Amino acid sequence: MANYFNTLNLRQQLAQLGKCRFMGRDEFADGASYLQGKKVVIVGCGAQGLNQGLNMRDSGLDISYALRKEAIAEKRASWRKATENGFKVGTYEELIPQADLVINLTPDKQHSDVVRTVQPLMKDGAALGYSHGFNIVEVGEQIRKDITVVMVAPKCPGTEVREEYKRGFGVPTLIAVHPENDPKGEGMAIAKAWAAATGGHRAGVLESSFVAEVKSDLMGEQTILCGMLQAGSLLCFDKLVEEGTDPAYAEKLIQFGWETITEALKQGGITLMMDRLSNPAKLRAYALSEQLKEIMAPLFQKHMDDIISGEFSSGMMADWANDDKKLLTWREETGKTAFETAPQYEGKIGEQEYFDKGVLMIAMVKAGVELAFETMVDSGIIEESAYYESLHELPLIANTIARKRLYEMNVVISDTAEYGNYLFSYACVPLLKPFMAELQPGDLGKAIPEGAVDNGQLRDVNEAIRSHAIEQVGKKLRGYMTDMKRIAV
Amino acid sequence: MANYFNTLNLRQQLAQLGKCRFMGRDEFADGASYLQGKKVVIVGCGAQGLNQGLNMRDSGLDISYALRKEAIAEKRASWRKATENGFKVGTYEELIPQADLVINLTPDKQHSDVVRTVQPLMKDGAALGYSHGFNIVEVGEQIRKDITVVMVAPKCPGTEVREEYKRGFGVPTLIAVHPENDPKGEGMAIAKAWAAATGGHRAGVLESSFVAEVKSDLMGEQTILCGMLQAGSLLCFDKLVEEGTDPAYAEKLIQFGWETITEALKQGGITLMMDRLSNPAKLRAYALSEQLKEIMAPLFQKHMDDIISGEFSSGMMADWANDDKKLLTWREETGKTAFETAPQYEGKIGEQEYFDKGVLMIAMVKAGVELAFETMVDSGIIEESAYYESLHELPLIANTIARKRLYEMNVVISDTAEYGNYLFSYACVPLLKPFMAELQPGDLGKAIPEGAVDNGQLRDVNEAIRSHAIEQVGKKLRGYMTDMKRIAV
Amino acid sequence: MANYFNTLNLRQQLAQLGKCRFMGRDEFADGASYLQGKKVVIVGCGAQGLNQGLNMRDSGLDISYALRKEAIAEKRASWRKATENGFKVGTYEELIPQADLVINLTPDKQHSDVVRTVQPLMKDGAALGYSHGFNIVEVGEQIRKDITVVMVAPKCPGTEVREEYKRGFGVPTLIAVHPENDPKGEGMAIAKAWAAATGGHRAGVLESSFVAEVKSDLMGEQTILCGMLQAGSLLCFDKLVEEGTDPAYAEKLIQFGWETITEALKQGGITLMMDRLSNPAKLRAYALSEQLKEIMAPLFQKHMDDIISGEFSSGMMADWANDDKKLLTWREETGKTAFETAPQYEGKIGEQEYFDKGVLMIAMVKAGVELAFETMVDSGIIEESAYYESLHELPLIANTIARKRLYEMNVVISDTAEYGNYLFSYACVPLLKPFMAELQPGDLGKAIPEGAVDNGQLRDVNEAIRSHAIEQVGKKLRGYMTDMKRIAV
Amino acid sequence: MANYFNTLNLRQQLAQLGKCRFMGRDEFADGASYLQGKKVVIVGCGAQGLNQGLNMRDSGLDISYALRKEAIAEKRASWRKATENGFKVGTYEELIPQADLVINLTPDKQHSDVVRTVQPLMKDGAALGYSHGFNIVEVGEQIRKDITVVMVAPKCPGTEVREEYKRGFGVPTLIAVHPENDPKGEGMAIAKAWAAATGGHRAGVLESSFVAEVKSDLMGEQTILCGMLQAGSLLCFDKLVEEGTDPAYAEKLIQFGWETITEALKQGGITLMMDRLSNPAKLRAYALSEQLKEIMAPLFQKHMDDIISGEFSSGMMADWANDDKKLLTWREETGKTAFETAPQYEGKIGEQEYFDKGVLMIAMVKAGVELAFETMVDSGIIEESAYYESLHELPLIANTIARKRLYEMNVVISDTAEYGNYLFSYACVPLLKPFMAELQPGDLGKAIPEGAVDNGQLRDVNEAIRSHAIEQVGKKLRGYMTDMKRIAV
Ligand SMILES: NC(=O)C1=CN([C@@H]2O[C@H](COP(=O)(O)OP(=O)(O)OC[C@H]3O[C@@H](n4cnc5c(N)ncnc54)[C@H](OP(=O)(O)O)[C@@H]3O)[C@@H](O)[C@H]2O)C=CC1
Ligand SMILES: [Mg+2]
Ligand SMILES: [Mg+2]
Ligand SMILES: [Mg+2]
Ligand SMILES: [Mg+2]
Ligand SMILES: [Mg+2]
Ligand SMILES: [Mg+2]
Ligand SMILES: [Mg+2]
Ligand SMILES: [Mg+2]
Repeated sequence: MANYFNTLNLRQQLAQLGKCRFMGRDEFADGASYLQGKKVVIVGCGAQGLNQGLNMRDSGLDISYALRKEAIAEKRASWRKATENGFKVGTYEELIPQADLVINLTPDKQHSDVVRTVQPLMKDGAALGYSHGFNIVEVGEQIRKDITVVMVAPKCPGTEVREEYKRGFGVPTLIAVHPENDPKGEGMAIAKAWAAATGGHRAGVLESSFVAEVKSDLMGEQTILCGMLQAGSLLCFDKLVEEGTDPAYAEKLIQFGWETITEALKQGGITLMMDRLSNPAKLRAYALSEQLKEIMAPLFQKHMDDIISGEFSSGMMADWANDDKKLLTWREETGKTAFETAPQYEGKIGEQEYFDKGVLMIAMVKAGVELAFETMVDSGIIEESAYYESLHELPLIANTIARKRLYEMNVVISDTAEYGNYLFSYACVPLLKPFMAELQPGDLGKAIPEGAVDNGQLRDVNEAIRSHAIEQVGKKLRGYMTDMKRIAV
Repeated sequence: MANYFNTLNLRQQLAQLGKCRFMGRDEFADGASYLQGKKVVIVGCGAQGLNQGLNMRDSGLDISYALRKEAIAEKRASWRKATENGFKVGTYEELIPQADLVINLTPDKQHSDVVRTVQPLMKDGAALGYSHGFNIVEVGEQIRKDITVVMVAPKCPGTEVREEYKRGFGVPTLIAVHPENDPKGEGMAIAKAWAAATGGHRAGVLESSFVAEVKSDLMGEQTILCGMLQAGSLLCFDKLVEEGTDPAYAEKLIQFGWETITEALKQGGITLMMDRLSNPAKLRAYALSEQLKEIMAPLFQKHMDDIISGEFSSGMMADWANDDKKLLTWREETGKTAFETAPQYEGKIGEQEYFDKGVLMIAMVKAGVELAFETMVDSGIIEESAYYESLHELPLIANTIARKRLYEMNVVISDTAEYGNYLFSYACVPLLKPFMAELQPGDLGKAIPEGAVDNGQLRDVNEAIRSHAIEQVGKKLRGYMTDMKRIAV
Repeated sequence: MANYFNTLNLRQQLAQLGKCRFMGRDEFADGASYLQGKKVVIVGCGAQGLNQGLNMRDSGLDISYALRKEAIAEKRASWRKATENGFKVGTYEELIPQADLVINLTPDKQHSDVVRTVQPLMKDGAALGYSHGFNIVEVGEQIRKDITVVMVAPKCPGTEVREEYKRGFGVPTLIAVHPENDPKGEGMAIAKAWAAATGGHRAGVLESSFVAEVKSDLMGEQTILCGMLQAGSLLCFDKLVEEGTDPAYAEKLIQFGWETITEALKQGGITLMMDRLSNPAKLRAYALSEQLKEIMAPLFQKHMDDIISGEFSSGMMADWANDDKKLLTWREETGKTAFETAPQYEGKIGEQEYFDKGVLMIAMVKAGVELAFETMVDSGIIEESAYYESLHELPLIANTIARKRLYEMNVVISDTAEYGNYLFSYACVPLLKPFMAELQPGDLGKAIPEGAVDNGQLRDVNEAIRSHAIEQVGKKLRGYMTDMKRIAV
Repeated sequence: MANYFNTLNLRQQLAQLGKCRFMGRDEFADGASYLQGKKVVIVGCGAQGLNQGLNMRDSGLDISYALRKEAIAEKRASWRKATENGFKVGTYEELIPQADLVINLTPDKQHSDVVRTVQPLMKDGAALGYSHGFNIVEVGEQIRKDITVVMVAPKCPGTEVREEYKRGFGVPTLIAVHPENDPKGEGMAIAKAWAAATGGHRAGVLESSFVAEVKSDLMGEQTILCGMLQAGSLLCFDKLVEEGTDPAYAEKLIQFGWETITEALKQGGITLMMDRLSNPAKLRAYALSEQLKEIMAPLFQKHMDDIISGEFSSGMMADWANDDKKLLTWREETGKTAFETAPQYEGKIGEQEYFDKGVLMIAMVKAGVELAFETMVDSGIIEESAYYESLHELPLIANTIARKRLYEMNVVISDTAEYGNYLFSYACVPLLKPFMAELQPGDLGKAIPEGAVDNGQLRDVNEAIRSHAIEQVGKKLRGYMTDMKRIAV
């Protein structure tokens, strides 16, 4: 079971790495029709499985859920959810053999066990679907030649997928067809119909590839999404305490800061997030970010490089086979950090206060997101892909920390993201120690007084921020999506 | 002699009004060589005359000054300056008859008397140069058919055209050829060489026309440049005083405020000027500006329309023929004004304070500048011309007020600009009275406190500011010009 | 009843002349809804009236036809067509008083008589609709203040309007709202709904103005569409005969040539039409076109100028009031020309033969269409407008000539177009006499031998053709429309 | 010494492969001044060496030639040429030790022996220049760390770089700095001054890299430039003969056909080359080209992949070490070929006849050029590089065949290009056998008659031709270069 990406030569790798194309609304004229009157069987009934299923049934598709025998006998939540929503439910043996499309909506770490049990039961020329590409790409799962393999990957959790669909809208979605498995050349038609049936074509669909989705997803989560938020949380909390800030106040500042500042990010990219600062604070935030980018570039590059080479996934899967020893160890250490155990301040912290007292947090967001984006683009990944696996997802991850700290983040995300996070975090914390030691008053925990700044410098900083390539694609893609949302009224 | 613009039909008017083309560097490969070995004679040795002459001689041209006999006999400053700097000086009869190029650098109000005295002395196929097109366009001066008529109009005062040249640089420059007077088709060759001899091709040269230059200049100066600064100065000082501001402090606020805020405008357009405010102050300046634009639009449109139709210049020239009765009456009334007679505070007003306490002033600049620009573009004038006759020139006019108040502005500018100012200002002041009566705290004379603002609103305001056509063309032009500067130095 | 365009000042004229905006498909989300449950009454039941009505009824609107009392009593075709299609039919008195939208679909020359009879019967706040703007713009018809005046103008004859609608598609359409008559500000909503109900939003809708539609329509028909085709037909037929070509063969060459060559024009603009020639023939066609453009420019300019000034329509309406004396005289002379009376060749003329024997015809098409376009754009009209009133309409007019010669063209088109045609034709024929006298072998009636040409010249000619502004907007607009058609499948 | 490209990971490879930036004129403001007062020593006085040296001395640089002692003693042409032209000439020991810049202008196959002999003589911090990057990239030559390593690669033969310079012009030029050897960060300064001293900045200079230059050069030469011309020459001559064409006439058709059709390619890209055909012939060349591309794509991709992986150059260098056994065997077999031994017709073949009777040849140029370009761009090479190593260079290679057939091409080009050619050609010939067997009349050796073609099809073919990425970038680059020429002359 060799890593699939590694069986490809440079030209072949680039061809897939660079696959990303925001699709025309027109391209989905046939809607879900191609799948009408065919048997669609979802494996598992979890977050994505139930919610994609609800949407697809509403779109006219025949959906049923294949569960393990013991899931049915034990009345697992999956079986209860499926049956209470009036779906047909059965065993692999009763449902897989007739299925035209088998949709694998189980946790990624489990995909080998699932695919290997399900394939032999699938009829000739049936299609196998994934919502994430790790199994095909990193594991190198071999799919029987006559089977068509496709991906439809919503960029939101299942509940949002269902909710947006109900209100006549939907969620941005990525699609792909695995070229080793498109024997009848119907991959795209199946994927487009599946995507349309979940409502994706209402919000924007990107034609991509298993390889691009996987490589960019891993880079984003390891560096900016989880790695940086964890490293940043520990560094900043420790620094605040070390400089005399009340621990409970420091813990709340950090717990809710990322969420507050990334909400400006969600609304208008790095540009708006920086704009919420006073002018002198913006200039300082910009400079801190530049120093951060310079210090962290080799680390971000190492991560992209290991992701590309297969060294990342190979190393992690060795931990999987050794009972997640390293994961569990790092998770335990994480749960013992001062920030994770700190008491939480009780009084109010005003919205602007998170910005003004979090100059360094803003700079860490900017530096990490730009570095992740640049390093991906430098590795053959297209801007749009890099954007969706970095800046786009940041606010949601910030939300989890707000809910229940690093603990909540690390249980909400996949084992792959968690492991990825620790690998980065435990390198990045030591790395930034000298840097943290030289912070200046105003950098963290105290507002930098608004006031006069040099006209030229202000102009140059504003221009440097908004002209960053991630701000340009961001402004464009958010523009598309806003337009789509408006149309759906 | 009839207004020249009015002898043209719509198509012909449009062809002229819309002439404006930023010229390529390579169009000046010949430099000043077309004028080498030729006799260039400048009439009147004043601000433009001496300084353009200095540059042209340094560029290898043969430059002499033709003065009136009494100017020589009385040793006027013009005669002093020319002979001091080692130029040949003579009477019209001595120098004009052999002139290949006669450059008229006397005040615009005097052009008819100058042109009608110099024409009969000019040899066959000579050329007549202007640096402003009022005499040709509005007066309708008729120029002997064998004479070629061209314009080279630096966009900066004489002292600056000299010092930039000495620095190996130059000043943005407009050129034009009057199509009724180009019998050899050599107008453009003459104009380009004259412009290059002054150093304009080192900065940027625009191919324009007598008509576009005049109509846009008149509109910029009477609305945004002088009218709005005069109307705004009076309105704001009176309102500061009315609401309890110490008069001497109010007068300093207004006297130096325009210069301080437009320094930002100079460096980075309306964008940078607004960026200097706190976020809540910015949102409020933007709103005030929109209200202002709505209220002033009919007045601005009236001024453009009267400029287009010739009603403005005919009305003004009737005043010329009536011993400037209206001009002088308006000038006197301006001198008895509260702002013009107020004591001046000698104490300190910090740079940021002019922005923070001048929210309404900033809104007036934005509104006036945008409105003038829009109204011009709606009248067949190209963006670049509209930009150069409004936003570009505003910082210099603000500097005059900083020096010696409205008195200084009205004596520094031409009688045409001054009359235009009053005509506008005396209508705009009463027009805005209800508006001033409804100002809220923070609008003028007191800072609006920095703080939180809605994310979306801030994003949208920032986008609306920088996406304005005057901001887009301004960012482009300042770009070209900044690039050229780096080459030259 | 003063010409409306002439009551406007330059800025006001340009604002309307330049109104042209291909609209977003999204802008028509409400479809015909705004008119649902309102009373729509069409006046007349002719070509546009019946076919727009059929479409609008199918779209859910309440359509009825108001006829003159005697049209009903005499059982005119209008009454028969309306009733056989099951429409409600009545007198002005019975239908107008309750109408929410009265749609004037009578011949333009008749509009004063119609509007003046219908207005007094229209309730307060009702809307009056036109499909052509001549009445409002040139005649200056005054519409009661409370009435909303809008235009919806399909760019195809009624039958095509109905036919394209039936097959789920439609026809490119122009809309406008007369600013003197939009008291409730509902003009655009009414016009958009009317346009959508006829199917226009399926093919492309342009937001324009009465003034732009009228001025560009008149220029197109007078010069390239009818004027040039008539002048060209007479010049070429006479030249062929004069040089020995069999008259019957010459008459067929000319009768069917325009149609054949403009079919390439319809498919791919001037670019494709020229591409159908051999290389040497293309180079010659290009050169002839350049000479033509130079000879004809003053004439095309005169026509645009008279159209703009109101001199065209004023002069024509003086003929109207003098019983169309000049029209009838020119029409009679036209019917006596050699081409109009020539016998028609019986044998076959191959498709390529029309191209190869019609080098001069191709050059006349190119020169006339480019000149009409350039002259319109020079007069404040937007490219898209100029395109739709010139190149776009050429093939249809070529078709009429093919059917039944100049006679057919001049009876198919409005009296306004016919008069316009003669005014141009009778100037253009004499004008081109010297030019026709110097034609070379191959220019007309004989193929120019295919073969070698200079590489550079060929490149330059190809580039000069396809880079013409009319070829750029053409390629773009045909691209939009093709896309729209594809979507409608 | 290991292949340098292979020591890099994907990200690092991509950074190099994708380096290509057309440089601004202003980047060369300093001209050659960075090298003034320095000692420049060229090793080997051959085609590039003498001619670059002539330009550099004229540009004010201090140029001397370092020859082997035996070259001086034996009075080789190199020694003759240098002393004839008045240059200092010495041994390595005399000139190298004080050299600031040692420019290696010996044949690429000899670079290892040259570099390893010259390095030990070079003083500390000296610079080593190449004009092709094979030694650094593929051989992996290791250069003393204190030595700066740069490349200046004119895109034209030496005689042309000399004569363009004399004309005040120059030749498009690639520059690069090897990142493993830039200890003072002065590489770019050295490279830019050397390029300017040769006159490259007068035409156009691209900032590229050793890696991009090598990989693209190798790919262009073995597929389109030499391989395709050799495979095409043999295939076409044999098919002409097989089908009854007189052999001597067939050999002239092929010998001079490539040069004649690529003259059009030189002047205006594939666009102009296709335009020279009749419409029906054009449609057929286009179709043949598409079929060819489909058939050859795996072969082209194989060549790129082997070039990327190092398999090509390692395979070739094993042949170098085996006394060029494969090269010589392929060379000999090429000489016994029917085309190479055919008699030559002395009679006339008209220019247009090479196009008309060479439809297949034109299709082969189109297909090969596009395929090579596409395959390179798919491999991380930028369009501009891909353009300059294929289409740009094709006319010159065609000229060699016109002179003395495949014999002349294979002796004029390097051993690397020749070996690359054979490796490709001997696979492509048998590959295309079934294709040649199914040719239709008109495909080769006889004109396809001009005539009518479907309008839409012609439009679409013309669009597909000119919209190809190689045509778009080609039109842009030839534009820049044409503009620069006009300035210089
Ligand atoms: N034709 C075209 O290609 C296009 C035309 N248009 C516009 O559409 C409008 C209608 O044109 P079209 O359909 O050709 O018109 P028609 O010639 O087909 O109109 C026929 C109808 O108009 C009625 N009519 C004529 N004169 C009067 C009058 N004096 N009073 C009352 N009714 C009268 C006739 O009444 P009755 O039945 O009693 O005889 C008849 O019912 C025009 O403004 C035209 O410019 C717009 C786009 C394309
Ligand atoms: Mg992700
Ligand atoms: Mg993920
Ligand atoms: Mg001015
Ligand atoms: Mg002025
Ligand atoms: Mg028309
Ligand atoms: Mg018409
Ligand atoms: Mg090459
Ligand atoms: Mg080479």
